[PDB]
Amino acid sequence: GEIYTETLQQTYAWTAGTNIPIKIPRNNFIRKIRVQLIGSISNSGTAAVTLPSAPFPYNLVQTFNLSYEGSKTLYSVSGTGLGILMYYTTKGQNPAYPAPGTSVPASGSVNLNVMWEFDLARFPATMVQNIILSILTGQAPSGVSINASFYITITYERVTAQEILSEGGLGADGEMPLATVLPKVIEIPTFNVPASSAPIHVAYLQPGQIYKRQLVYVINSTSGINNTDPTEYELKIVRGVPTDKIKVSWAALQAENQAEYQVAPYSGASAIIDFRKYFNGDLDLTHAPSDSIEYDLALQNQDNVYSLYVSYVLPYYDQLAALPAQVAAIVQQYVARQKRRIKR
Amino acid sequence: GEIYTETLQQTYAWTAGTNIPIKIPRNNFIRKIRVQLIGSISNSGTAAVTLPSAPFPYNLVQTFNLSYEGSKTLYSVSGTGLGILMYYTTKGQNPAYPAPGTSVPASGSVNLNVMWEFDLARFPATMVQNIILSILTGQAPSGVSINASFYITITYERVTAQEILSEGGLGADGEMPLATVLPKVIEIPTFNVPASSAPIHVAYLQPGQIYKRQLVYVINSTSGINNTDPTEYELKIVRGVPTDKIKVSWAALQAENQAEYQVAPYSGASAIIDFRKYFNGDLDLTHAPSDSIEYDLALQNQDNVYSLYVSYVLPYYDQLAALPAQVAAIVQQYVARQKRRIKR
Amino acid sequence: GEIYTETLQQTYAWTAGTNIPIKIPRNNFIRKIRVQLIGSISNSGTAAVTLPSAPFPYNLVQTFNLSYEGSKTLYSVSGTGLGILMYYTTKGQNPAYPAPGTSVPASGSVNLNVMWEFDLARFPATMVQNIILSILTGQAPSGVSINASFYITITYERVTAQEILSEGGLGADGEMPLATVLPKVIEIPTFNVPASSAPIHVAYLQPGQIYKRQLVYVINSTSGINNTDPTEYELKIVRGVPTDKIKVSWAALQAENQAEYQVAPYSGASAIIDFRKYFNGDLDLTHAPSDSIEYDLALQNQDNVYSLYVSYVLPYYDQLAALPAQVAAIVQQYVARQKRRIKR
Amino acid sequence: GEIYTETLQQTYAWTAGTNIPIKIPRNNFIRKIRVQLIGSISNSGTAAVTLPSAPFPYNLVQTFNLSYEGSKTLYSVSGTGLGILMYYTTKGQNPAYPAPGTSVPASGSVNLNVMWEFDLARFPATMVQNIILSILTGQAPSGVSINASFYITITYERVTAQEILSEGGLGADGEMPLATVLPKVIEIPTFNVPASSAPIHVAYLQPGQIYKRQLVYVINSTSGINNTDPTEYELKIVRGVPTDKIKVSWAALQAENQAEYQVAPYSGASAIIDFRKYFNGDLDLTHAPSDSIEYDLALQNQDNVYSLYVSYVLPYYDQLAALPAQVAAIVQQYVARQKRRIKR
Repeated sequence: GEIYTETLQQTYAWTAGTNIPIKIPRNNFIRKIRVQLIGSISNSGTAAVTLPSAPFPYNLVQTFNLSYEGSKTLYSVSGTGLGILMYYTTKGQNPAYPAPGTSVPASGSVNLNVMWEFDLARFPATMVQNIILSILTGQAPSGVSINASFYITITYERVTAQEILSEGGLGADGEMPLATVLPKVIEIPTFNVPASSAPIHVAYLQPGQIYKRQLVYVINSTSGINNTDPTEYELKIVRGVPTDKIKVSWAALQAENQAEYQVAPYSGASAIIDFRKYFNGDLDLTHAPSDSIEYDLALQNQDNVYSLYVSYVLPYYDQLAALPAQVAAIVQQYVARQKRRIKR
Repeated sequence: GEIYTETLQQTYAWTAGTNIPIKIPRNNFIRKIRVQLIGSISNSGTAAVTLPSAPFPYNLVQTFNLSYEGSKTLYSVSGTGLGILMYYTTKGQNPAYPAPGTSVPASGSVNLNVMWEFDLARFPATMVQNIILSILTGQAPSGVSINASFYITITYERVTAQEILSEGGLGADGEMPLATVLPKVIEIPTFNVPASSAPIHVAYLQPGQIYKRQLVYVINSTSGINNTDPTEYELKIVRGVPTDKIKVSWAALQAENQAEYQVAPYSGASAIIDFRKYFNGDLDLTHAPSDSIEYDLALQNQDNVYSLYVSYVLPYYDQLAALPAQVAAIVQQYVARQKRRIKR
Repeated sequence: GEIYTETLQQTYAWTAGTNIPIKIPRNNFIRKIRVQLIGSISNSGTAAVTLPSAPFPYNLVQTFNLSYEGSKTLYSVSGTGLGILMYYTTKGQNPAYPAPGTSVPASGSVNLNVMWEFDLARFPATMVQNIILSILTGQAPSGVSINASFYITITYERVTAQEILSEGGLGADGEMPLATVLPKVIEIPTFNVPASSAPIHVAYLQPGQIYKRQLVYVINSTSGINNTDPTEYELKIVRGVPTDKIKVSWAALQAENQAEYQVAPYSGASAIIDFRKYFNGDLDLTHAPSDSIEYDLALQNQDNVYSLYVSYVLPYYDQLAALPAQVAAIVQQYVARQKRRIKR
Repeated sequence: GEIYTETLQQTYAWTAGTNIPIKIPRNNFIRKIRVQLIGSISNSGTAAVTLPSAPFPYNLVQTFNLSYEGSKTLYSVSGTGLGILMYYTTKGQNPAYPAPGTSVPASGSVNLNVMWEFDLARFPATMVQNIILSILTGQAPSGVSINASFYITITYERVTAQEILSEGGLGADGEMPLATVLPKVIEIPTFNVPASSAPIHVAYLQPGQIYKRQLVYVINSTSGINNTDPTEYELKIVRGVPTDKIKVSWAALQAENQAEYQVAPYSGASAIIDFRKYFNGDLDLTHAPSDSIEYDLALQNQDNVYSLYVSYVLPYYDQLAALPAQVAAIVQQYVARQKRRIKR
């Protein structure tokens, strides 16, 4: 329909270690929600204080949580998570000032401007209840004080009752259009994946969703996100004959990110795997049995591996499959378009 | 047909405050004309002179004016205008040396190299008369002397009589092919829009053309184009019930430029708005009544807002619309292809 | 089918002035082979040794040569040749550490990590014999020691007997699928093309292949690949009345690469010319008489011009040409996807 | 068919920390591949160097990797893993010299002869691609130099077109015979399972294969594989009513190994548990939901537990099951004979 964007006038002060819940008005359908930490980082101290390095400024917002009906979660990532995903999908052109390690002049200040983006394809926001984007802010860097707020810029698409019927009307239970593609950008952290030379099992992909891409990055206790432990990444199909979709070295995985995202690696410890290139189309596990696909890591030291998934669920995935080759042909073309809308 | 490029033998020495008219050879159809200010900026003074900042080097060519038959205007922009349009549509990768604020070694020189690009879709240059690209150069920066020349690089497409018939022949009056798409990159400056917090009316888009994207940027008398006054942008459909395709804050408008153009903002005072994302396809006002869509600005101080539009006209827009669903399907496939060629 | 990638467990020590033949397992078809010179460059000298500039680190690998059956050559490029091709086709983001001229702390070391990528579209590796990528390493920079190895990362595509029939079965002689698209990335160097201001004949493209793009770069004996001699590039069709597909100035050619590849010129002496933009689609010389297309260069001085071509041959180009308008329609669509898969 | 065995001429020099990939000729089907590190261990030093103790010599080949098409893994164990498994299934009669702790006469030498055996039942090696056995050797014992090579002894069974039909023809997709029994000897290591008196959770058996027996052994950082921490092993069915198939004390588990394998314990830290004796026939988890059977360990100190499983998968496990009681009776007879072939 008629996509259109506006900023919500009511803003929110960034206070350290707080949960600032945001109401996202449900005017029409929602295509994407941008969030911005905009202000400055002030040093009132006598000596020029150097800002923490990556993931900062990103981690100033410890975690993100966009959900509707207080129960259904569309997003659950940390600013460090969604922030890094942002760093890739945009050739590292995503707003994040100041850069890691920048100095706040002694008794002067710097500029704060960071952004995140939750792509909800074409979320039927008028048919659901309470789209509350809860931002659980992190910690103010040491020596400086964050003096910014958040600006929610929402993208609506004026889907009409008519147009909705033109893609298969409503779902089975009629709560969203049949061709709904709810984004499920979750991030599941794993702790203490041990040091090894041969990639050891890290975690399984749980079924119940179609995976578009996976962002993995390790966290050393010393170097934070700036280490080089991840050496050997590996996506293993465990169910049945043991088969390997990926058995690529870390350097080489960051290599495909050079050609793929045309951008420098975000840190020595991060990378991205697009399922459409290792499978045919997106890696679907809507109906695959549990613990059938796991991803491994050969880590130099023993740390924590964070895995962010840009996956999505089809709330009527069955009626889409049980649709006539006649109708399914048109509906699938809508679902196909929506699945690509949820990039970042 | 057979696109092919060559630089014109004839160059033009850049002199300050001069109008240099360039004749553009009419060999085949014209797809794109590049201009290059190439030479050096010399400092003969005892101390190293720092070059003026943005819009420099761009403003070295105060204005551009590409038109045919001396009466029909295809382009009418400023170097600062088209330069910023160039800075965005090319991921800020467009040649522009030296950068703003560069030092010309004391009794030495730096390198000059700036570029502009007028996309004429597939302009029927063999069918019109006198394609004259008039560059009214601006002022040589203070303390240094511009020592460059212009290089016109033209892209012809070997469209043949046969191929022309293959798109709906010629127009009603037979002056260009029916599926012609003349680029109308005009730039309309507005003066003294007063300071406000609520977007106050700046100017209307007058009808008679299809709008593709609009490049808006303000000019402070003090910081020039390096201010942060533009704070609130707004595209209001005034005719009928008032409606808002855009009511996004400035920060957020530059935000969409981050994800959109994958390039840092040209200055705190610029941005670009794509109508295709706020409408369905391009924002057409070929026949819409006047003063029906205006764009607002909430300015920190009171300044000058320059608006460069990348729009295009269909010289037989009615024969394309008054054509059989039979031919219209095919002719439409050509105009549809061409309009997209005029990006920059 | 099902693309899947892995690194070969077996690596190769980078030694100065050696030929290291590599075996590429023929598991499925091969989509692309990445090679990484990963290690470090240690300086054991008392004072910090600054590494040679461009083309380094790329030239650490003097030449590459991937071919099958000891007789059929898919690649014939130098590390400096393929290296710049990599620098362009990836927005200059391809791994290449340390940068030219980086200093190795005195009795300390730096990081070595360089990459190349041979795109074989969907090379029928299971139907050929001996896919051997011979890497003939070059010379260790003066004063420092290269402490790296090569990592062969292969991308196989699970093309099945089934799917193969689905694109036109096998060739005439049945040695590859009818829709095979062999990449022929060769590099032809010329010596002492004299200093001239008017583009002088440098070399013809010998027929027998479809050229996709050509990477030209000059080498001054003094400044190496960091000179600015190439000033005038020109693609002349010599058979018949001479014609000019290109007569663009060097500045302007790198200019088209800025907008093209969104990255600064690799050095003043390099550029890339896409045949797709100077003709309709690719420049085919499968059947053109030899000496019918040459490219010229007006060099400031007299040096050596290296011309790397990313062209491809269709081993059954005639059956693709003598196929029914029926089948030709589908087989064409496969070759079309494949020809573009070989970008870099 | 006609089982027949031959040694491959091509040997492989054992070098420390190298990966040596072996191609296994794909002549007929493959029944078993034996590997032998045969040579000597030389001491050129003045004092006679005592060879490291167990797992040496086994760990001279740090890891093994037999897989086909480079992606589907048949084996994935360590020289210490497969070596210990070999140590049991052959009444400790498997060639393994010198014994742990043997002295290499001062400036003289000893005899090296170690062996492994990968049982592939009757693997359809001619219908697959690239059976590559990758041996990533370990480190030369300290003070001595391993002077050996590997000898690949493969046992083919000449299965004919007819015979294949006599067991149910081909699979669903016809890529192996219906009665195929792919060995799945994997080894999943667990790190830092804590010291406890009560068997603490060590790891779950993931579904997707039928388990024959599992080789568990602990690795102390001090005593290596020569400790006595595992005291209480325990096989717990977690799904359903919590049930214990095994709750045997370590001494006694090594006890069943006395009667079972008629061989002294490989070390105080190892054992084998045959599922066939705690279930009726094999422990199958081709279809049980995951995390339904885990095995526990009460370790004296806190160490590393490696679990080598000798399991096997039936790539057409469903058609064997969906076969008529008539055909199934015969097909089951082949699969039944195949499964018992893969002992070690």
